[PDB]
Amino acid sequence: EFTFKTGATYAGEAGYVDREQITELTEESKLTLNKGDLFKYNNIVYKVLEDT
Amino acid sequence: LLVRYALSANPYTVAKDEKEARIIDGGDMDKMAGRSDLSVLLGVKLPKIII
Repeated sequence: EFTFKTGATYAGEAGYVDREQITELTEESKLTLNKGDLFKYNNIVYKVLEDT
Repeated sequence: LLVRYALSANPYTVAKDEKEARIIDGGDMDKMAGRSDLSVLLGVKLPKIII
């Protein structure tokens, strides 16, 4: 995908192969996240600060 | 290609629930998130753009 379109980052802590292991934000996965563990959407990776 | 930077927060930006301290690490966003003073965010809510 175009670099100037997504706004995501791959060089760095996010990585590319790392994105394989990252949990996918789904309508079911929303009410399971906790502090720490990341989550990606549109290949844009976030990490959760506040629990639930 | 390899590039190295610091990307730290400005001083006077102590993390929440810690406040008084003197070794504040201005790089860990998880502690500094929201606890800044030199930058004020404001989102905007607008109708979508039909594609």
